Amino acid sequence: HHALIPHGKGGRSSVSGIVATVFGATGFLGRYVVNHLGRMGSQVIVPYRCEPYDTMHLRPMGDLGQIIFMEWNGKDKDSIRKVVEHSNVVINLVGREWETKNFDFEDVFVKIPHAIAQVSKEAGVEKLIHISHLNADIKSPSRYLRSKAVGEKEVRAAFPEATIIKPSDIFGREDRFLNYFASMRWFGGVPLISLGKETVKQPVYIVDVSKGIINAIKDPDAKGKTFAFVGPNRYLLFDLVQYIFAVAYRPFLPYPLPHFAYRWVGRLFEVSPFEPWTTRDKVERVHMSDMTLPHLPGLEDLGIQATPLELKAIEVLRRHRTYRWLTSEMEDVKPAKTVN
Amino acid sequence: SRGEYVVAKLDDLVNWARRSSLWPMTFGLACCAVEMMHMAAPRYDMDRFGVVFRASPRQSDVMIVAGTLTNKMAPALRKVYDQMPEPRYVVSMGSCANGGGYYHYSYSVVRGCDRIVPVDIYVPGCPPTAEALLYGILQLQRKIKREKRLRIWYRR
Amino acid sequence: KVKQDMPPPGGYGPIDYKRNLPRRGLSGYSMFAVGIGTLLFGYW
Amino acid sequence: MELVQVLRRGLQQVSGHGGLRGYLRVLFRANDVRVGTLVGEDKYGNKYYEDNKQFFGRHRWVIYTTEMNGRDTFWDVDGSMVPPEWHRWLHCMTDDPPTTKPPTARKYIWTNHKFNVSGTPQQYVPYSTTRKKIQEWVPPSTPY
Amino acid sequence: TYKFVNMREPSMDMKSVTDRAAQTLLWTELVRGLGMTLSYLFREPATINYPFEKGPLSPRFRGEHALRRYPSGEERCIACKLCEAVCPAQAITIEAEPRADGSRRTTRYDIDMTKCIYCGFCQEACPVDAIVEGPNFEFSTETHEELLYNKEKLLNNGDKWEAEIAANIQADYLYR
Amino acid sequence: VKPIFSRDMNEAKRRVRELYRAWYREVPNTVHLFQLDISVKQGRDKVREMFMKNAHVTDPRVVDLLVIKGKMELEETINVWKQRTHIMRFFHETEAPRPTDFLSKFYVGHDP
Amino acid sequence: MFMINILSLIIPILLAVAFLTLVERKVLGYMQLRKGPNVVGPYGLLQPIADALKLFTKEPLRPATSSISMFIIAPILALSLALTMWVPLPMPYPLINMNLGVLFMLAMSSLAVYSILWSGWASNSKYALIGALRAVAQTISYEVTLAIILLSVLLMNGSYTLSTLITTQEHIWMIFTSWPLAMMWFISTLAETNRAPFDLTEGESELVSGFNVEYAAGPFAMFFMAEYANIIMMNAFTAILFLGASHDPHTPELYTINFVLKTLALTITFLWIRASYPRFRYDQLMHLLWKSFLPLTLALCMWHISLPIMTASIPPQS
Ligand SMILES: NC(=O)C1=CN([C@@H]2O[C@H](COP(=O)(O)OP(=O)(O)OC[C@H]3O[C@@H](n4cnc5c(N)ncnc54)[C@H](OP(=O)(O)O)[C@@H]3O)[C@@H](O)[C@H]2O)C=CC1
Ligand code: SF4
Ligand code: SF4
Ligand code: SF4
Repeated sequence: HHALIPHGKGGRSSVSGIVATVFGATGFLGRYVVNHLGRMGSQVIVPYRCEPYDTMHLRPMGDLGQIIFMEWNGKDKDSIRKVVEHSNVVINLVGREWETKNFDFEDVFVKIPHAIAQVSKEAGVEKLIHISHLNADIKSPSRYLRSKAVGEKEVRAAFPEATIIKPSDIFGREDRFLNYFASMRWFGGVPLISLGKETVKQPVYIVDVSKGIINAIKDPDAKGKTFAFVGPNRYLLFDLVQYIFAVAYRPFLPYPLPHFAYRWVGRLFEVSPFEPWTTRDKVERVHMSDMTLPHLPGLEDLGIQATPLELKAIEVLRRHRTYRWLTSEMEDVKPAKTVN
Repeated sequence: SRGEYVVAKLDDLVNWARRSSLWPMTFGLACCAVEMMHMAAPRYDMDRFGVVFRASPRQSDVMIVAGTLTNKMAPALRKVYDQMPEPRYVVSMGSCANGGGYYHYSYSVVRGCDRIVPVDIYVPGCPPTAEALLYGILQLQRKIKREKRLRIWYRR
Repeated sequence: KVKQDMPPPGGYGPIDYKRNLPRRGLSGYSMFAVGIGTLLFGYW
Repeated sequence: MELVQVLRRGLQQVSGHGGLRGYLRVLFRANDVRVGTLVGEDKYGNKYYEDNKQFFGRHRWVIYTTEMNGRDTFWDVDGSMVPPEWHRWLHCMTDDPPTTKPPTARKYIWTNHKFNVSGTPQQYVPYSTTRKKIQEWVPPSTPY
Repeated sequence: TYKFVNMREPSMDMKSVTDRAAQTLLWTELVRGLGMTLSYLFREPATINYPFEKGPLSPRFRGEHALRRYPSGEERCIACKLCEAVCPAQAITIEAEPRADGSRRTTRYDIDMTKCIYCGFCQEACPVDAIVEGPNFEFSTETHEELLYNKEKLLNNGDKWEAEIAANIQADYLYR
Repeated sequence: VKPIFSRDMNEAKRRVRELYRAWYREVPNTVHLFQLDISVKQGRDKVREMFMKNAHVTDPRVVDLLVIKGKMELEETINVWKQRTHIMRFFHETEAPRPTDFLSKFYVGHDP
Repeated sequence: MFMINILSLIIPILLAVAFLTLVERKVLGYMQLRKGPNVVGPYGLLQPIADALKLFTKEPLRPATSSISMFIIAPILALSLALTMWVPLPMPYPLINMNLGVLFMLAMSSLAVYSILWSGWASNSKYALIGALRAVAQTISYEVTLAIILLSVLLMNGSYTLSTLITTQEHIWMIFTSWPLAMMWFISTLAETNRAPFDLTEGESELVSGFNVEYAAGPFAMFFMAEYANIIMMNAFTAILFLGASHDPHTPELYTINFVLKTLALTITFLWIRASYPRFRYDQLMHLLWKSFLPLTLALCMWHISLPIMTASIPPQS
């Protein structure tokens, strides 16, 4: 019913034919998803639960009228119905790495997505894109990934023809993955469980993830398929953190820490009323090695070649450099050892 | 809840401080700047309202894009906006800044400052009268008065 | 009858257009004398 | 002395605004404690005053109503609250107040003036006012 | 025909020398400037108490565009499009079709208040007095789209401000 | 015809080679100063691509004027007159790829 | 209870600085046919508080090229030194009574200059560096003449103890004795506080903000507070040195009232000068001080050394 013929040359003023409701667009992934949608000419409906000031950065992303901001509440289904009523596509990117008093992991990764999928199915939205960590599993130590797996099951139940994208740690300028490791310099040495030798991670660039989502929206075959988004190279946590500190040109002092001590430290930082620096779930997820899932299709299926971490690391980590190393070129630091 | 009341009152205090002390940066591109100076002039003195022009972007809170923004000047405007500490608010004054105005179809004009930087209040006119700019500034102050940062923090 | 905005019959009054910076103050000798007298009384 | 007269005028200002409470109310709401002739008051509640002795630009002023169109305006007041009929008097486009010279009565003219509604659910939203130009073929409903 | 600024020679008599020496040592001219600033301190300030006090404006003021009607209630516009033609910034988009009555009316009348230069044209150009820049100047908006006016918005503005617009046109119609 | 700087194609080729040398040596300094995230090889490849775009020119005056424009651009880059936005505009990062095959153009739009 | 006294000196001085900002804004506006801030609070009284809250709730930015340690240390030094200099002042009784309070104030003023230089250097911005160098030139211009004028005037006091100035000026103001030195001292205080017409370090018109161009939110507020507190403290020093006040030991309130009024008048004169005159070129400032003030100060210092001897008016040492 809500079908628009695409018109134009794909610019800001063109009509892509894509009407989308990007839940959780006021976040690291939402910014790039909205920018990619707007550049094509698509109409983007942004539900925002925060102050309008925080959504201001997304205002220039689209041409006049393309970006519509409507306040929504995750608990209230009627707001979801209002936001998703006229959209031919819905993207759910609502996720908090730290639990909060009002909303726990269950609500953010299970209840919210299920309500979104059900209301979208009722409204008639053609396509739905849902994001769940690649490491998501019902038996995982981290509550975050456990709720992620339960939410994936529920979303598939409510919306049978729903594309579920399972991305790894997404490194970017606003990332909480590279910045998280770089910020550990302030605390002196870098605490690593087992020194990071036992953990292997496959980070993915944020722009690649957003382009994959957009291509999945464009791709007809993507319906009812689960894609795994992973970077070109797999790294040991020790090597990856060492490369982060090298590109940041900050001294690296890795010191092994027992898992229980790290969990206690995570509990200490959870106390913060504001956004926690780290959580026990954060420690568990960092330590957990990235799963390899050959069965699922990846970025190559959607037509995007994953950008290596080496190319884009300087963008994220230059700010952490001091004045001496601010102007150092990207090539000065050799690529880290890859466990492939 | 008592916590909600405390958060609401603290948010009231912060918003009152921010709206009462609004320091625009000394940024004027084109003819609209002259009406801005007339706003600073005695008749509509903006200092009464707490609006004081401060040159340094880091010591300013509001950027008023008065005048046409050429493609040459846009990177400098974005740089000045970025270097401005937050909370930061942008007011677009004049048709040229709002949507390009008289020079909309020029090769050297950005068809609106919204393309480069987020805009909070658009003041229409070419040039907007100093009273119109003062009205826009007071509207921005009311918009700040309506902000609910701490309430949202408590509810989140 | 024609009614345009016209100068009053006989014209407007003359408008001053030249510098009128006034001549004010005591002579230099007097100012120096006053300063020196104050200095002397203070010294005493 | 003239100083005593000025102080007595300040006390007269205190009395003319209805007492200390009214004096403080006006001082906080409008920041001006002058007392002037009340030319009139609009239906919305805005009161308009005139003091010809004061210099041009301050001879006429308006005390905005505390409640208009279902909005509490005790602290939040705006220029748009001024109804059109009193707008010309306030802005000195005319020397005759609306009470003395009423505006012409037309049916289409609004009876309730609305202030600037940007940032509110009543905000104007642009849309095209023209119907679809090209009509597509409707496929037949029979199989063949 | 020409006058010499500067081009004056100071007197060298002992009295004038002493006066200039006193000016240098005793800072007379700076004191004169200080006195001027003090006199301004004691003069009445010129600030007007906006919003409560509004600055003077004339009937020929050019503000928010408005679409007027006849006293009957029929819209004055006759879809001439000459007002569109004379727009210096091409801020007016007009489309017209014969209406059910058969009259020449505008199906679409849009003025982009973001491309407009508020020149005052199309008030002079429009033959039937339909489009008028009214007295309102305080129509600031929080979004760019709010400033892209529509025929409905312009007609609502005309209905809102017709009482003032008619009086101003009456005041200035003879000058035009 | 009056020569702009060169009376024959060989002289213009010599000037072009001199300009290419200047850009080739300037590229690393540009990456350092503008804090660009591209590698030196990437920038020098872009320089070669810009030179190759006009490799079809066969008229000495056109080549001389192109060398003049390139020298002006090099002066801009050697100074900081051009910002990082201007330097990175040569790399059309924001612009999406445009298919050149007939079928893709047919699918996407009416453009020839 | 000495801690109570220290807080009593500190906290009220900062509030005085805050309201001085309002006074300046209103005085300049009225001297410019304007009304200073009046909307925020009755007659603008609450504007300072709003400014302080806005600044301290605003994001502070640490420049990427900045040296963080000095960048942070400089505002702390400026504010702490500004508060410290108030301690020795007799109002009428000093918080800390020092035999050499005047030299202490001179040394502390010398130390405060490094706050500007350290801030400008750490900022690692060209405008900040230019402002720091201007501050260096300003100190070079003014320090020697300031010291010589203070020595010449204090020769009549007989000591560097600030308290004894009250006794020396019991019968007459010292401005009558040393009005030329008083004029040069007032201009030198203007120079030391970096106030117009010698507002070179900040120099908004010529340097976007001078040394504080890279400072935002709390650190800039601290620099502003230090500046205004130094203005008030220097004017109070002038009032003590030249415009002496009557002190009845049984009722100090009278002396305190007289002193506060004189200092307020001098600060108002500071704002008046900022409004009236244009700004000097730092080359011109240095030339004024070295070529014009310094020789006259040397001659007057010789005169003030000789005068107590030739008039048998040598002051008591104790
Ligand atoms: N590396 C990655 O980024 C990975 C991505 N994902 C998932 O994709 C998304 C990526 O987001 P990310 O980049 O981490 O940025 P954010 O953490 O900022 O994403 C959360 C977004 O949803 C909103 N939101 C958060 N909590 C709630 C809530 N309780 N109710 C309603 N809205 C809420 C936030 O707005 P507000 O601030 O106003 O609440 C924000 O727009 C998440 O859903 C994440 O779980 C999956 C695996 C890995
Ligand atoms: S909008 Fe009008 S007044 Fe303002 S800069 Fe452009 S042309 Fe000049
Ligand atoms: S006067 Fe106005 S409404 Fe009438 S035809 Fe011309 S543009 Fe249209
Ligand atoms: S007044 Fe407005 S509508 Fe009329 S010509 Fe000028 S810009 Fe166009």
